[PDB]
Amino acid sequence: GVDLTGISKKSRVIRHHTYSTNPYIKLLIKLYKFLAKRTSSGFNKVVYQRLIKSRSNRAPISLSRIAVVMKRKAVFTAKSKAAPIAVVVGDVLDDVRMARIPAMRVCALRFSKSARQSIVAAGGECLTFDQLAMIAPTGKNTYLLRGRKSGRESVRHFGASGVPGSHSKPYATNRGKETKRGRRTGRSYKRKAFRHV
Amino acid sequence: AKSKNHTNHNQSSKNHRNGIKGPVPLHLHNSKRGSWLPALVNARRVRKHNQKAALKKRRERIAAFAAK
Amino acid sequence: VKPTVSKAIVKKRTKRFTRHRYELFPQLSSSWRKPRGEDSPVRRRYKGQKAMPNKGYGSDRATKYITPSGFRNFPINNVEDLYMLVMQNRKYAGVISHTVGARKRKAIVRKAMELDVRLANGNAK
Amino acid sequence: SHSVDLQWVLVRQNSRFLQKRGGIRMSNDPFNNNGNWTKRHCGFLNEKAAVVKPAKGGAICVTVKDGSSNNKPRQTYKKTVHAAGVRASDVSRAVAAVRPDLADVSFRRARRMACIASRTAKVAAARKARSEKIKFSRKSARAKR
Amino acid sequence: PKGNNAIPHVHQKKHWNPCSSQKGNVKVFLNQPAQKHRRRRLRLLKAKKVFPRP
Amino acid sequence: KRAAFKQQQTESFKKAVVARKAAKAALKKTAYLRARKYSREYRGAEKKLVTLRRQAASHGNYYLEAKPKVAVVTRIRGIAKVNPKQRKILQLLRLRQIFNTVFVKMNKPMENMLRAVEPYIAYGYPSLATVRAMVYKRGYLKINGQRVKITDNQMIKDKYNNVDIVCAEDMVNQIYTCGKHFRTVTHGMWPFKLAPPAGGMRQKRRHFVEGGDYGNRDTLINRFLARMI
RNA sequence: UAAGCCCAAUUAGUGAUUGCCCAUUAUUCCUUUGGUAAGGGCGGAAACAAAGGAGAAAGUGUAGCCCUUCCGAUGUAGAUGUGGCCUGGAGGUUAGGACGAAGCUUAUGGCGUGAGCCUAAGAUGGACCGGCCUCUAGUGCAGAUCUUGGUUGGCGUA
RNA sequence: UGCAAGGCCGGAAAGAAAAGAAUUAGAGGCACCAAGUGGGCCUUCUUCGGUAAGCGGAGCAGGCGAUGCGGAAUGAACCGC
RNA sequence: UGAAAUGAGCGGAGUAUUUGUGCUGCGCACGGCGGCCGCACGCACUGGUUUCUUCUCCGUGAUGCUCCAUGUUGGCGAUGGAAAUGGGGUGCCCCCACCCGUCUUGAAACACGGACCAAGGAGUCAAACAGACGCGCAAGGGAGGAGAUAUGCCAGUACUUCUCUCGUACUGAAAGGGAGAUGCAAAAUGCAUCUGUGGUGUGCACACGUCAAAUCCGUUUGAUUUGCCCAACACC
Ligand SMILES: [Mg+2]
Ligand SMILES: [Mg+2]
Ligand SMILES: [Mg+2]
Ligand SMILES: [Mg+2]
Ligand SMILES: [Mg+2]
Ligand SMILES: [Mg+2]
Ligand SMILES: [Mg+2]
Ligand SMILES: [Mg+2]
Ligand SMILES: [Mg+2]
Ligand SMILES: [Mg+2]
Ligand SMILES: [Mg+2]
Ligand SMILES: [Mg+2]
Ligand SMILES: [Mg+2]
Ligand SMILES: [Mg+2]
Ligand SMILES: [Mg+2]
Ligand SMILES: [Mg+2]
Ligand SMILES: [Mg+2]
Ligand SMILES: [Mg+2]
Ligand SMILES: [Mg+2]
Ligand SMILES: [Mg+2]
Ligand SMILES: [Mg+2]
Ligand SMILES: [Mg+2]
Ligand SMILES: [Mg+2]
Ligand SMILES: [Mg+2]
Ligand SMILES: [Mg+2]
Ligand SMILES: [Mg+2]
Ligand SMILES: [Mg+2]
Ligand SMILES: [Mg+2]
Ligand SMILES: [Mg+2]
Ligand SMILES: [Mg+2]
Ligand SMILES: [Mg+2]
Repeated sequence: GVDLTGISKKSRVIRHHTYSTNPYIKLLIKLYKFLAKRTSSGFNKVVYQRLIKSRSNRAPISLSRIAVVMKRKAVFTAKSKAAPIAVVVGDVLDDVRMARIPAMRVCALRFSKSARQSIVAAGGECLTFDQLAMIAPTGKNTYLLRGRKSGRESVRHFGASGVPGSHSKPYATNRGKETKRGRRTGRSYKRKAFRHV
Repeated sequence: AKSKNHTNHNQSSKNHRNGIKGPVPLHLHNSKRGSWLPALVNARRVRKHNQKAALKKRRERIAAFAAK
Repeated sequence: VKPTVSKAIVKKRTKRFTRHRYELFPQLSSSWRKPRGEDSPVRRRYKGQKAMPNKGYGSDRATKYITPSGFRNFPINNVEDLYMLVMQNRKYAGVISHTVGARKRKAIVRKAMELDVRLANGNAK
Repeated sequence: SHSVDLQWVLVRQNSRFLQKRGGIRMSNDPFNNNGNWTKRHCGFLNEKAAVVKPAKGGAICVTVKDGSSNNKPRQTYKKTVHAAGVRASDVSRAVAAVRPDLADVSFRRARRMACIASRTAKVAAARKARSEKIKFSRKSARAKR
Repeated sequence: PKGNNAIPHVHQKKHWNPCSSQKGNVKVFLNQPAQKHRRRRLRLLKAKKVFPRP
Repeated sequence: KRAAFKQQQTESFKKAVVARKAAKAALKKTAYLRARKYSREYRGAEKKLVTLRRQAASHGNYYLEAKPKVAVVTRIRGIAKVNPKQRKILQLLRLRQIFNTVFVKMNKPMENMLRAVEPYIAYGYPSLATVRAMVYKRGYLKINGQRVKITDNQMIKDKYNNVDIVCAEDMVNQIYTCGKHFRTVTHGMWPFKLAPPAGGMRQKRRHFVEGGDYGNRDTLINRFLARMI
């Protein structure tokens, strides 16, 4: 025997295959597994891992956010160079709060119809990953982006709302029911809003 | 019938199975709430001035870069 | 046709794993069942008791599923099924299903002789 | 349009050409040189394909799908019959002209067809000699019309 | 254990389920397409009867 | 015939073969020179100490030997019923199995650790023959997290990527003399796995002074390990 | 003249270092299985008819795409996985049967670690039914002083 | 132009020497969902009540429970593993 | 049993190199005495000598991705009611071996349920909520009820409007109120522009340099500088 106490606690849970049933997703996974194995770019490896990931971990992104980050990168770029291609492993959605945008080249798994119309009208192009693999096989001159995950209702609900320093929402259908005792100083006590950690 | 009252026999082993985790480093969660108020107020005035200086500095960098 | 030669078959264990105390009760089948009694001597691995199956008894992957003749069995039901085995006739041998009648068996046996395909349950020849 | 890669994903687990008996997976696709259920050997699915088949007498016939009329099933496969005595290398070169990755398997299949033809003649003659010493009691003939 | 769940109010404490001792109190919609067909047929017949009035 | 991409593969492979042969010949010459240098150093040191001892005795004085700098430690007990403090130390020494063996520096931080787990170990001061036998016969390296037996000098050179460690005699010299790369060499090796001693032990439950086995037995450890290697 | 107690040896003031026996432990060899696993190959090199052979899938999981290498493997209550096994019915697809379907019998062997699957024989039977992909459920028994039917030692006994 | 606080600019940095002058089968951090359990018992050292108990009650650690295998003739907990 | 023999071992060519022992030179080092005397033979000059001792130097990539396939001498086997090798059955010998299920700290127990076989026999259906995973659309998503005509084989499928519902905004007991950035400035509803992360610290990829190690010389594997920093965390 060999003393290997608590050795199973160093194992990590990682997904090695997709749970999706989409044949086009499977084709993309095949192509980018080949590219990641046979090239020396970190871009391909990151893209392959994100393609493997699940739907909840592939949050969508906003066209306005894309425009803002592209502008903040472009303000410090020489005028003799071309703007990078935005790349999102996920969905791109339109934004009504911003009406004027520059011409951008965007590659994504899926576009909403409004977002596609807005990009084309501004004067950009919508690309797919198979087109990207031919335009830039190693991912040179790209801009990898992710969508926002905090702000989801589930995240806002995570935790216990009755302990000091917590601001999570309780699971309740009647908004006016869980007030009074434990939430007001006049009713016995009030949950403390702040606590040093 | 009577039973066991209290013991601490196995508790140390349970606490070390997932280890006793160390403290959070000092540069995180260093909130100043509840400290001596007169010093807190004066520090707020300085931080407000610094933010305005940071915005001005970025504008100068942009203009210089555009001029090449 | 002669089967392709492989290395010697080992067969780690030949006796079957039978249920505990099935010989004392007529209604109990010999099919294996995992004993889950709290005081069971088979589950607790006493020296003079029956053994239990586990992964260590697995067969060599080089010689797995190979019959004593050296072929591997592939069930067939009619004459057209023989053409699947034409190229790989040194690896697979056909097995005629039990419910195929005597009239149809005559055509299957006659055709397999010409194609040089081995039948596990043919007749004479 | 719809590529071979997409189609192979759709039919890999379920097809009328896939024979999964016992634990063995085989194929009864008429355009398969091996009987193995792989994407390379699925002749009914690839854009181009070639297969070696026997012909009447002792000849060897090569069926070729050139990929120019895949939307017309009646005109998809074209046959080129070669008389007996053709070298197996010549048959493989005909296959290699349309798919270089089937040269080795088509060479072996050409030799296998020739050996079968000679064996069939030898077996038939021996069976006829045995049948000539038996009186029998019934014999049927198809009507000529 | 119970954990963190919503406090349930499912309102099913009366004898609503038909069993060996209760008649129950339920309503199902298994006749919906048949009734739709019947209503359309009745409308067509009534129109034929009162022709040519709207 | 061969066309296009099949040609430059053949030419590049042809250059790879000749470069491999040239590199192997150069490494063999380097290992020859270093082995000759080390052997002369070992003999010269022994003759120097012999003369020094003779000079002290002729005039009625004494010669004090240098304190040992390297120890060799082997575990002689199983994995059952070990207290938490002893368990932690045996893991930091990489002695997780019975008859595992390691080389450690015999300094003050290490000496106090060996004292706390004395009933589980037997240790002493190794000789040149003992160090050489363990490396050549029981030597394994850690390559990509795998336990790989040493079979040629090119494997050693690739693992360490240091100009001072290119051959098996370099590893022996660093361990025996406690060189500046002592930690690098020993950390890169898998713990040694040995057989039980042929002929048996006396009593694993008593100290060597009491007629048992555990504890510090000085240079007599070499006779113990000679029956295990 | 211990086969008892206290010391002390290993073939004995002769020549220097291990008397012998017994493990699910240690070292080493073969095989299986699973990895926080580590690598390589996958543009068919050329040539080759019977009268050196086959294979070569860009791949979680198979009769594992193929090859090399290293490490771990017991376990009550409990959790999870399985191109993991079995039963009644439905949508498809592919077969079988009076030259004998289902059911039933076995010193009938073969395969699988196993749940089980398949063949042989019936000097059995007489009309239906197998495989594969999906769907579905009143879907797997050794014991509940378990339910119903039948049988049984006590016994040719009281 | 001293002290306190938040920043900006610049320099240096055996990346930690030598004196016994560490070591690691040494990837850190952060979450979500949920089971069983909530009668324990034994031993080593330290102990409180009791004349004492195979008695009652505690501290540190290791075990049986949940576990065989090799030994003490036989034994849940002893020795080895 | 040579279907890759990598060999101090197979092949080829030389038959001399150079390891140690012995003897010995100079300078340094070491010991003793107070610079001289000693050096057992330490370091450098790869110091000299050859008296003994010892062999030395070259050589075969895969144009083979993987698996299988090759010696010698006798016995048995010449198609049989044959031989041989595996299975299967019954007996015997040496060794090993307490009755299952269960509650329990503890069962084999003088603890409970246990004569045999067949058939039957126990986590299901509905509703509210939440998390993980699959699918469609997305600042919007979706009904339901009902109608209309293909439709008069068909309890299915195909089609439809308003509306309704969840969400895009929250807060107060209530009357009520209701969230951009920058610049100038300091008005009890200030003014002006609208290609834009409110700020700071830590932070994938990409771009610009530099340094190591390896290299078949084409490039790889690691570090780091600077810019922008995506997701995310902390402090404002
Ligand atoms: Mg929000
Ligand atoms: Mg209690
Ligand atoms: Mg078996
Ligand atoms: Mg128990
Ligand atoms: Mg070729
Ligand atoms: Mg609880
Ligand atoms: Mg002993
Ligand atoms: Mg002890
Ligand atoms: Mg293994
Ligand atoms: Mg297990
Ligand atoms: Mg039913
Ligand atoms: Mg029987
Ligand atoms: Mg049931
Ligand atoms: Mg039953
Ligand atoms: Mg130091
Ligand atoms: Mg309880
Ligand atoms: Mg008690
Ligand atoms: Mg219990
Ligand atoms: Mg034990
Ligand atoms: Mg006794
Ligand atoms: Mg030689
Ligand atoms: Mg028993
Ligand atoms: Mg009791
Ligand atoms: Mg019991
Ligand atoms: Mg009793
Ligand atoms: Mg009871
Ligand atoms: Mg709406
Ligand atoms: Mg309107
Ligand atoms: Mg809201
Ligand atoms: Mg309101
Ligand atoms: Mg108020």
